[PDB]
Amino acid sequence: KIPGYTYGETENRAPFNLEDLKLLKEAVMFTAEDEEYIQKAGEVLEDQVEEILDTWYGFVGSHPHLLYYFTSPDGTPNEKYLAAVRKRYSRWILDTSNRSYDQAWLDYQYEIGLRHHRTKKNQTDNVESVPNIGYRYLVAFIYPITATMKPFLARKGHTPEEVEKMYQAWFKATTLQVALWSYPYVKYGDF
Amino acid sequence: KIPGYTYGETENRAPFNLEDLKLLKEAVMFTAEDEEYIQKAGEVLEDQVEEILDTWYGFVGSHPHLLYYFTSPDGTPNEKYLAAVRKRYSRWILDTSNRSYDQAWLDYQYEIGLRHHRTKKNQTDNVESVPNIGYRYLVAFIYPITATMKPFLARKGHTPEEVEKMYQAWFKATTLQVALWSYPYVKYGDF
Ligand code: HEM
Ligand code: HEM
Ligand SMILES: [C-]#N
Ligand SMILES: [C-]#N
Repeated sequence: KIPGYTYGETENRAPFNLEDLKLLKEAVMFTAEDEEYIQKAGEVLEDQVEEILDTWYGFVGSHPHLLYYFTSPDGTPNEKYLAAVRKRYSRWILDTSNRSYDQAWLDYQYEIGLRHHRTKKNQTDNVESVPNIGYRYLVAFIYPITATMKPFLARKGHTPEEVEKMYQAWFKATTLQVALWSYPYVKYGDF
Repeated sequence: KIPGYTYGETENRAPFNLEDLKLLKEAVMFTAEDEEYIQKAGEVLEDQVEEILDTWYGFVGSHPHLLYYFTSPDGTPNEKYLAAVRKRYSRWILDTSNRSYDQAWLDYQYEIGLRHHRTKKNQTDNVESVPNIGYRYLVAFIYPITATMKPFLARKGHTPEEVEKMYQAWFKATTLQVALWSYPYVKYGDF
């Protein structure tokens, strides 16, 4: 249903395993409590995805140096690229909320990292665009991901403490993912 | 003074400049509005630093794979190392809140990244310890840094809205810094 989306059918095994993941979850203070609240976050976000996507890509589109990563050689946004990625980002919202964080999840996290990185960027959609997303901005984007989700998490009449727990779970899960996605960017042996 | 603390006295110019910083601030949604609240955060945190340090190093100390980065080759924690770093971390709380984010600030950011990385780790305190802090944990630590600061930000009686603004400012500034500290870890040209 979703072009380019290959969760559970990636070509590579991730260079990290469930033991690595356990230790990283501990570093981001992610526990069974957050598994519960990330699932609840999904329930709240699921029917708000179109507005989330508009808010997220609105932010990206608001800064030329960010929109840059979706541009054709002529400096204009590649609309085919944007539209195809948007469908996979929509799915990532659900995957973050609903998937077991097992080896298949890890294998896809590695894949997503490879796709932001020069290793695989522009291959999934067969587009001509910029070769690499500078790592500085991947880390940076942990923040706007959280700031984007925050208002939507409060829109279904949950208690502010329930919202805070969903927001913190999202923050933890996003940090965890970007940590994993960093692998292809990091000098070998330094990850 | 503070042994090893060389803010404004670094040997190298950072590989990033104020134009890089402007673009990265935009990526973390940091504006003039956050400058106000990061300064306020400093006013709130300053006389609570001992408790903050105890909480932070309490978290690190409670996980063998994190405390690991302060250990001597025989696996035992190096208490001299811990104590010396603690003094510099205490200063970093104030610098984040009080310094102009100019080229001197950027130069020290580069230096802090080099000190977590194998490039300079263990040199400042002339200790023998683990050669490198795996980058996965630098990213991960954005979360617990923010989680550690949050309760302290509310202890001076500011409104929930002001506390939230201080917290969000701290989150942005932490993410911004970790993005810069990634430089020595990232494959050359991919940052
Ligand atoms: C917290 C940080 C980020 C998150 C959570 C995120 C999320 C995602 C997701 C879910 C996908 C689709 C993955 C798939 O193929 O299944 C994707 C791809 C993509 N993202 Fe991001 N992203 C982040 C950082 C960034 C940044 C900084 C940029 C720069 C504008 C960016 C631009 C893109 C582009 C251009 C693609 C397509 C890559 C390709 O050619 O395959 N992303 N992102
Ligand atoms: C958001 C992430 C982090 C922040 C804000 C932070 C903060 C700091 C600060 C302010 C310093 C002193 C810098 C100076 O010399 O002036 C430092 C050094 C140090 N930190 Fe971190 N840190 C982070 C990640 C980590 C992680 C994941 C570890 C692993 C336990 C760690 C362990 C250490 C060690 C061992 C040093 C001494 C390095 C050296 O030999 O010079 N830090 N950190
Ligand atoms: C990424 N969007
Ligand atoms: C780092 N402490």
